[PDB]
Amino acid sequence: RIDRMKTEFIANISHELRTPLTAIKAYAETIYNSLGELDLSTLKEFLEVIIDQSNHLENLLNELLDFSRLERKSLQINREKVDLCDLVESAVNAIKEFASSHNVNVLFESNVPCPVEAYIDPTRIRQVLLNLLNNGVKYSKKDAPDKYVKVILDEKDGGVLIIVEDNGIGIPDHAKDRIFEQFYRVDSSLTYEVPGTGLGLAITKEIVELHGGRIWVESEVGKGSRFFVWIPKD
Amino acid sequence: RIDRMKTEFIANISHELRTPLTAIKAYAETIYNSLGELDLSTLKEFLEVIIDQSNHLENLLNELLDFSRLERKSLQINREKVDLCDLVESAVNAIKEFASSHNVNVLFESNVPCPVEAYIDPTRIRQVLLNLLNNGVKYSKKDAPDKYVKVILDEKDGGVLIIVEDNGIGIPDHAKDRIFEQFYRVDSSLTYEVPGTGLGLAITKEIVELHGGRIWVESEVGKGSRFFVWIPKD
Amino acid sequence: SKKVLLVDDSAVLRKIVSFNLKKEGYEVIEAENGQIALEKLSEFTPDLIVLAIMMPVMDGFTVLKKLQEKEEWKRIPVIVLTAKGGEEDESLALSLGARKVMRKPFSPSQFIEEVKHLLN
Amino acid sequence: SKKVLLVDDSAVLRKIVSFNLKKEGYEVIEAENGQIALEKLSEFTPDLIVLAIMMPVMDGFTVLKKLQEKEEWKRIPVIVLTAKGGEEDESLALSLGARKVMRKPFSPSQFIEEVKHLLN
Ligand SMILES: Nc1ncnc2c1ncn2[C@@H]1O[C@H](COP(=O)(O)OP(=O)(O)O)[C@@H](O)[C@H]1O
Ligand SMILES: Nc1ncnc2c1ncn2[C@@H]1O[C@H](COP(=O)(O)OP(=O)(O)O)[C@@H](O)[C@H]1O
Repeated sequence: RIDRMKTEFIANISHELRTPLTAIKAYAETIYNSLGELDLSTLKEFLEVIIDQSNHLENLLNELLDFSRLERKSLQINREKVDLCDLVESAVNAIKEFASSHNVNVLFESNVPCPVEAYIDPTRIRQVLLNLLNNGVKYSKKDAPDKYVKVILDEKDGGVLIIVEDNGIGIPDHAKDRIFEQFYRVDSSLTYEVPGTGLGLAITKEIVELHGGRIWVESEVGKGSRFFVWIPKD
Repeated sequence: RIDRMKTEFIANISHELRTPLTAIKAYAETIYNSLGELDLSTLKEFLEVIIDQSNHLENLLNELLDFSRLERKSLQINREKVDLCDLVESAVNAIKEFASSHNVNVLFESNVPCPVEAYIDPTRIRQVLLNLLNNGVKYSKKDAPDKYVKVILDEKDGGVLIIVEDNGIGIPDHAKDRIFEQFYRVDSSLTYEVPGTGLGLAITKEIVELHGGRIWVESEVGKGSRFFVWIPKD
Repeated sequence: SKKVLLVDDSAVLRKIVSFNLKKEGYEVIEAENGQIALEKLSEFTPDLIVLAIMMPVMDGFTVLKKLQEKEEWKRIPVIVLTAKGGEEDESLALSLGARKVMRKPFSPSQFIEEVKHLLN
Repeated sequence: SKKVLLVDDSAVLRKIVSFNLKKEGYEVIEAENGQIALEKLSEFTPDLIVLAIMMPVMDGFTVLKKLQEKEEWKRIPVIVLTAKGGEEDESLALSLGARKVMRKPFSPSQFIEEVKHLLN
């Protein structure tokens, strides 16, 4: 959108990608220079780091790409009849290691009985969930014994209402109306070290719209945030 | 600059970094799944590929960074008495492998005896030279037996004149005023597969201008291009 | 026994895909671009073609098209292995006659399963 | 022999730098953030501190500042190892009392050369 933001966005891609790349290069050089000083357990572990860090770097490039394909109207949806209960459970599982690395518990509740059959693109809604769940982890409290991110299913106003709730840092009022924009991070002393580009919620907003749905937020600074996603059923 | 360019830029970062990442990941997985079917010389070779492709990915991220540090005016040149003849040779050496991978010969003449003492920042003029040399390789002819990039050193107008000349694809006239703009890439059937962001020449210009110098281009489509860099001797 | 024509502009990528194919006992012929690929079809008939998209001289979409325009070449299965992962790129490649499109970065072991599937 | 205090918020980075330090004979104490690091100095005195910048709870610039504001702590050499490689970042860290700033991504062998130099 803006231009002052664009130059900040360019410096943030550099910094977010540099972290896995540091691991990749240090691990590879170490294996190469230390072949006689690694046991088999450690060699395999170090190779798995390279692979896992590559997979994280890859996810970040798919974000940049997905963001261009939404800006080019060249992105489209294939709806199906998915069990939403099972889809959330899948997403919750995919984020478990990242959540553990930040001491964040990931919960899933359904207010309604399961299955919750609704007509959606499974790939793209999983990506909506992952972005929200990831943000719950990244923006969790810095030092607290009871950090959580909770996904809540309900059926409402015809469609399905998905809430992603956290007890994280929260979001100031002036920021609430800007967090879904492109290249927009709520700069503050509580976000300084957290990596990102500002595309995750812009992307999530576009995908929710393409389903005919909407997304909004409620937050309290110091307490936490709730992201509401409403998509029609059929 | 413009926004349509930004949607293109974003997709181009994704594509330029995905190539080395693909090699990193494939080579790492292959080592991990083939430790019984790998001899030592092959193991070491595959590890070196991971390391070299990491180094290339790192170079690309240093470009996004330098671009943001120039675009936020934070970048600060730091000058010394440098022998340009040495600096050029060092640059020629650094590109030899990449040049060879595309069958491009890299030469050096310069019209003056060496040494050629100049008052410049050696790191940043190396980056200028490497970007021009890189471009001479990237935009070389698709299928020719005598491809080259040549650095010509002279002293002119009470300053140093560096020419980087190639017998590459050349540049159409409409594009010649646009190529130094951030994000600008010539879109043609001869540039389709060539990876890049459109930042390199934007960066090169700002560095040249922080030295109180200028950069311009002469080209003919189908024949080649000459980039002229004039920096004051003081 | 089975012969694979591997078509990609990156020597680094040809090398790692060749390693994994030879680890299964397949023979591998390499081509650096689409034109060189079509040139080698004079010399033999592969059981499989592994094809990139973004190559100088002749890109992969053009190779796929040219493969349909000749009885002898028409029936050779093609796996497209490409960094252009978009849904429209994929649909174009499948409409041009590709049997499978896989994205880069790729898992070598999933790649190999699919090479086997298509060979059997 | 010599004891190193390694301060970075990435478990993955700590592990590889610790592996390389232990390969030289050094003992390694780890801290996930700047505050935890200052807390560990109550229990020992390192011969060297390896310090990142972007950490939660207490960043590396604050750690460097606080290290200068106590007599016992101010002479411990610190090598800053950081993805913030700007020249101003560097000059701030050196003004804050860091002996050396090394950028990420880094070479493990060059890093170890520098550790060795600072220790001798
Ligand atoms: N759960 C959350 N708690 C607090 N802040 C959040 C949360 N989710 C998003 N944000 C804020 O919204 C901004 C935009 O989020 P997003 O678009 O995913 O970008 P990024 O995570 O890359 O910054 C973030 O920088 C952050 O300031
Ligand atoms: N030596 C050259 N020959 C032909 N075209 C060139 C040459 N150098 C630069 N160009 C053209 O100018 C554009 C901008 O160059 P640059 O800023 O270095 O970005 P990039 O190489 O990432 O596209 C290139 O996309 C290309 O079209």
